[PDB]
Amino acid sequence: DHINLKVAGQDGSVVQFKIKRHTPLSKLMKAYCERQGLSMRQIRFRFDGQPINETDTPAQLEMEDEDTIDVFQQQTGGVPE
Amino acid sequence: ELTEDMEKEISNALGHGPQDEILSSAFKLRITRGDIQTLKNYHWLNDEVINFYMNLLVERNKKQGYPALHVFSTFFYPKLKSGGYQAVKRWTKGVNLFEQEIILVPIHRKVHWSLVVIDLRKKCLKYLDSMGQKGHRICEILLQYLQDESKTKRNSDLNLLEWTHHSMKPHEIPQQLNGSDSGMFTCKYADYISRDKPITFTQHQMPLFRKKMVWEILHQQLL
Repeated sequence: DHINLKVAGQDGSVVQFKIKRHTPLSKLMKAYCERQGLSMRQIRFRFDGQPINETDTPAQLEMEDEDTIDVFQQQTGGVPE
Repeated sequence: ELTEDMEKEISNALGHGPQDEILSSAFKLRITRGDIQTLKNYHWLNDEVINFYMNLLVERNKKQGYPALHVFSTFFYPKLKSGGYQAVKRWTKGVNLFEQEIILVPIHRKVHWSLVVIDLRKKCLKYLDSMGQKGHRICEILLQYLQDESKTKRNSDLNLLEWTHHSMKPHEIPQQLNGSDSGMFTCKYADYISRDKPITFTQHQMPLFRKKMVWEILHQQLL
């Protein structure tokens, strides 16, 4: 069947996607990167604070319709200004 | 204490090779050679290394009988400070915070790492920073978060009069003497506090700690 996920970045963008509940999220993630001009290495996909694997499936993660996937940038730190 | 083979293994992980090579997998995280290299001397640790180590502390505590620990993601705080309880409400699916004893909140400041400790057993917050920065307001936000978690997940408001939050005195907790070990201090603070141990380390140990952390991550075993 078909479900609709929303990918929300830290910049307030939201990208709609349609995938079958049994499709591994890899293609969605890769597509997101391409459209947003991002690099996989530098970002982080999270569903309710938990990391998502390309092999994960909307079903295995128990995602409902109109659920949101959060995208984060990497964080680095050594000293404050 | 660090075998010649442990060193040979650490040296191999920090050495030359592709960025993307995966060297350790657990907790749905994949630590690549590029992540592991942020553990080189003078390098700034990234979120992957910290979240991973934090997850190891939780496991270590369960195994060695230390207090029930719960660690939030390095992404929790920023998400909270920007979208409030609603943005991070579901980040606690099927886990009751209050059944825990020590809660750790890693805090990422634009280019600096920090730590907040919530001790449910004493109902008190504590902000820890290796460069003496202030965090009274960070704890307030976190405390308000607990309140909302309590009323929203177990219909009952906290009695804020019982909670107290004191910021650590730069003369009590060790401070960093250089420009790159804040991430390391954050992890070692969390480590000692997870074991109810007095923070007695100094900037002098950081180099060995860095070496040991790469071994600990590859082997998913603390030393």
